[PDB]
Amino acid sequence: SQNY
Amino acid sequence: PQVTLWQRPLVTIKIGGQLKEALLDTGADDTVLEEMSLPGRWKPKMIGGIGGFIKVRQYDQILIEICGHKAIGTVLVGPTPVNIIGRNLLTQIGMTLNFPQVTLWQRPLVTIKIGGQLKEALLDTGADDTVLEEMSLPGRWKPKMIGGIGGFIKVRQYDQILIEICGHKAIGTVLVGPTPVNIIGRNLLTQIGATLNF
Repeated sequence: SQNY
Repeated sequence: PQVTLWQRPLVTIKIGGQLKEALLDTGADDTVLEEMSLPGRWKPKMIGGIGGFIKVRQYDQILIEICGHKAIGTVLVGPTPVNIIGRNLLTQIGMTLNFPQVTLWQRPLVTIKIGGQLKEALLDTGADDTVLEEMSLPGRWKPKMIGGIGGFIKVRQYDQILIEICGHKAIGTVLVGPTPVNIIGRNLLTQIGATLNF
């Protein structure tokens, strides 16, 4: 997951 | 130093007398750090991102050392899942994106073509994946959740998708969902030979  | 994006662009930073690791994030307008002890006063503030919004404490005029390079600016401290160095500080250390060199005084936007449609997207070194706002895409997809600064969002995952980023072709996974902005992550950035230089 995640994404910045 | 030049850095490729096959791995997360992590750097060592010193702030408030403490050493930490942070992600060089071209997709971030500002710098947000996990909870930590910082001197002086701050101001309440809310910032957005994928997942939603989070409340942070805004510290201005803070001295920060990013891999040896000194910079002074605003740092936000809050419930962020990863420490990220945003453009407000990346510009201070002469950070540029190369793939066609690009400074970071402005959001590094690009024109992309996917699913036969033209769109604008943000080159995001802080994102592992590529996430696009709801759109019509051909083929089958699989349910998937991804996290971000404000939490998590449900997205549709499409594999083997052909995408053109500023004329450069790449094929990879594209996630479609409730993202506040279209972001091109490292899975695709590596294919267009993107590098960070500072």
